[PDB]
Amino acid sequence: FIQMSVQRIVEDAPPIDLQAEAEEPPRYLLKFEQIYLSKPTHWERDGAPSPMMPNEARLRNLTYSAPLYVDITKTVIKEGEEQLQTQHQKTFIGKIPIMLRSTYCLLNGLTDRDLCELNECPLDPGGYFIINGSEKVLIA
Amino acid sequence: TNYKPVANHQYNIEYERKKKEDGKRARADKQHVLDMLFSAFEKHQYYNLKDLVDITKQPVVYLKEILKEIGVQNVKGIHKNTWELKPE
Amino acid sequence: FGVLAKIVNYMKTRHQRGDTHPLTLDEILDETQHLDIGLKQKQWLMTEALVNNPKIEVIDGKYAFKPKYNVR
Amino acid sequence: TPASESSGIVPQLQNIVSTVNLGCKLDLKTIALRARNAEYNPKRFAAVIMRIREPRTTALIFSSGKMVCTGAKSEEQSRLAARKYARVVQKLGFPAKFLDFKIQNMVGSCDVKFPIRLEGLVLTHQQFSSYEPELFPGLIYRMIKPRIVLLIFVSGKVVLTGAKVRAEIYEAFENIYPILKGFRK
Amino acid sequence: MAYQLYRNTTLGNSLQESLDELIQSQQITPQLALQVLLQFDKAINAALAQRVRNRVNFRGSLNTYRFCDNVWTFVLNDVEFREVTELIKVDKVKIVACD
Amino acid sequence: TVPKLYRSVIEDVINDVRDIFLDDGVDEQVLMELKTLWENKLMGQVEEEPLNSEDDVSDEEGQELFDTENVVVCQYDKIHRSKNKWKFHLKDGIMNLNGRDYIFSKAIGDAEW
Amino acid sequence: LDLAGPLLAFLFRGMFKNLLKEVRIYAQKFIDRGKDFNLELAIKTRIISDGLKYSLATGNWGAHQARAGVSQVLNRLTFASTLSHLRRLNSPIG
Amino acid sequence: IASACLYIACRQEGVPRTFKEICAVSRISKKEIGRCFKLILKALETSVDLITTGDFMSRFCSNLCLPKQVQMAATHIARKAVELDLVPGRSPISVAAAAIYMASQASAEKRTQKEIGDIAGVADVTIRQSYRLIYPRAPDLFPTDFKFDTPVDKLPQL
Repeated sequence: FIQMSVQRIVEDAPPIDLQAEAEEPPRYLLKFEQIYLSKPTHWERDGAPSPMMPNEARLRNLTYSAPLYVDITKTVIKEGEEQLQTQHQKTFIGKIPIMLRSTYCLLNGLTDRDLCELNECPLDPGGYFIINGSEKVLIA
Repeated sequence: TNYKPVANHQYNIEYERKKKEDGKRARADKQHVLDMLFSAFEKHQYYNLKDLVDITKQPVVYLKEILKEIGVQNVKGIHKNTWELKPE
Repeated sequence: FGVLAKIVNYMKTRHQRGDTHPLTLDEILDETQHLDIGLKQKQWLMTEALVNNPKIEVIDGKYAFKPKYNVR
Repeated sequence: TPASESSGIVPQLQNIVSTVNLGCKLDLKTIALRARNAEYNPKRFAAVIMRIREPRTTALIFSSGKMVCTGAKSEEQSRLAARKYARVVQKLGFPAKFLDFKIQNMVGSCDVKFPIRLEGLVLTHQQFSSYEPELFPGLIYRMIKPRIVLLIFVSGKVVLTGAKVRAEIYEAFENIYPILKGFRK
Repeated sequence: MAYQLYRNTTLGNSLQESLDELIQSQQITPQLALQVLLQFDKAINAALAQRVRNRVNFRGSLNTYRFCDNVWTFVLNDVEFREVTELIKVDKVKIVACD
Repeated sequence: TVPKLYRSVIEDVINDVRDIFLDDGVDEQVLMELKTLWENKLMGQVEEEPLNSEDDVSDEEGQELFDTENVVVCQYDKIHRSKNKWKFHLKDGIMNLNGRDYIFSKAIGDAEW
Repeated sequence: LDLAGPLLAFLFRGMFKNLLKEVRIYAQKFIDRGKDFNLELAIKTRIISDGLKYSLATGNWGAHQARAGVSQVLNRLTFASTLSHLRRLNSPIG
Repeated sequence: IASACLYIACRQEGVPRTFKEICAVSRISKKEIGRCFKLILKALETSVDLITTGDFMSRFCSNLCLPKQVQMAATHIARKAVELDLVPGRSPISVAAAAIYMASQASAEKRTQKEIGDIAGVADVTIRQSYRLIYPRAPDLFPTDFKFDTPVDKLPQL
């Protein structure tokens, strides 16, 4: 879902087409390029990012979410003249929850001792989201 | 991501364009108005206020003060509801 | 034809003066800064078409008494 | 008797804005086309700007007859020059009068000759001071009774805005001098 | 785009004083008199807009200043217009400007 | 300078006006007569009635001359004012400075009111 | 069996459609009045995050009343309990 | 009104944000958020404390991904600078940025001036001006324990 489905949904969405309604008034087009995804991060009261460990999100009633970014591209096509591309960049569009011990967790490639240092059971299977501190499993 | 501007650039160009004129415009030609509506009422028998405004270059309240004297608004019209004309 | 409606507006302000008198087209065209040529003739054809529907009364002889109700 | 023996620096007035009615409605496009030292654009503003250079003061003439004048050092100078504007207004062939002269505001610059620290000044006199450096480098102090809104700067210079009569603004600097002294450097 | 500001230019004035006396004698039909200058305006304006390729600065002071509806008139005693030497004090430089 | 213009202005003018005067089309040379005649000639208180006791102030500066005939016929881009210093971003600068004709693209400078 | 991926992808299709709709509305509001639109100001960043969060917390999958009980709080009584909860199926008998 | 209220709420709770950061996330310009801010303060008859240099740290340095050492050094530098009256009448954001510039270009993880001015609120010229103000008293402004990957001798001049 996070590697081949979100980008499929985003790149298979029609380019948002806009033309000024109020001599061929300006026309604006937007297309969504690659999706970028990050590590599950937190933002304290002072706005500083700090990696959100799973145990902390269980203690502090947090969601184990990862900020989602997508490259958008504008196109100012106007008055039968040259266009202005202006590819914005990675742009924040949300926070997709992260399944514990998936490839995109902060626990994906850590050994037993590292898991213990982060205060996690090396036998815990994974496969449950942390939504508001409570672990949730998606029954098939 | 969302990064620190003195002012957003779109609003900046809106301002820099409002550095051209003022929507509270002047006016001297009261006879002018009928010249265009002679030729153009075949396109719209009743023209909107937003129609007259850009064809003219006058503020809205003064243009409306004249449009009271010259014509009447077609409150119930087949196309829409806007300002018709007394022929004379 | 638009200049004609403008002449109608002129005679309306003339009523507003209250000095309304039997007139003709040449003096109005002069005072409104317009000429007297065959253009006046085609616009007078339009003006007679107006005389067929002159709710703002424009009669040929002694005339211009628009208001259907008029005393002072 | 003065509150202080030194009694302060007695700030020097800088600008005065005075409004005067020219008595009756007057056209501007005509005054504009006949004026010598003026500018007029109904797109720019709704009046005919002009200046005389005897006291080096500019002024505004409105179509409604009410005028304003600004840029005078002396209040008597401001009055006489606001009337001198009506002088040319009448001498362009228009019925100009001088009913209802009044000065509506004037500003006073000063200096205390010593640096200031404003953080204590806003921590203690909080109720009337607002000092957000990102908006503007200075302290906006609003004294209740004198009705003068002061601008205290770190270099010591304090500008007094919103004066009605010269004695009024003269009071305010000696009012703030005992407040301003203690918070110094 | 033709500009009517060139009514008083020496070149325009000379063309005007030519057409006046010449159409006086019915060298051409009288109606073309003004239309000649009306077309002449754009012919001046294109060259004045893109053909010219140089500019200079100046210095001085002014007595009065004017901004009627769209005319910027300067009663300037601009002493010098110096590319090399316009040192002779131009006494009453009447800068008239539009658009 | 100025004839360096007129060599390609009035000629380029008349090249266009060819059809403008051919709308009537009286002889070519009889019109070239005037075409070159161009160059032939070119070659408070209640007692406030005394607004003028002697006067409030009469404008001491009086010219009413337009002495030098330089109508500096240039279109303006922006004219901004300092306290008293006047700034310039002039354009299309034709003039008759000190009796001497000059034209130039732009012009800038200072002034004092 | 829709395990975890296609389920969330349903929601993500919906929520990306909704975000693009809101971007269209906002940018249209701005272009109509003759102003450019700042793209970052258009993205309503609550949509995707809040949608996925709500659906995973409560357990309804939008029409929210279509599916109910897909997200259960994980049992931690015994390791077998967790380990059998992470491998459970559910017949749709509706 | 809403952006002014958000600014006042962020200020009252000890996590101040610059006006530029609130113009960043809102349709309104800075010189309207400021008017509405002063009007709301005069209207509700309340007041908000002073923005200090230390309140802007811990977001600036963390968003630049500087380590904790550089940030405690920058905070101490800014506090000592504002106590020594070295930066008279400047803005807190400006002295904060200059302190971060010193702590960065005196440490392992060093950042460019354009980048700091980007991420905080500040133009490059203002950063170099405040830095020129705090540069002469270079070793005196630092904290005692600090490893200088470039020693205080060649603190980059600008």
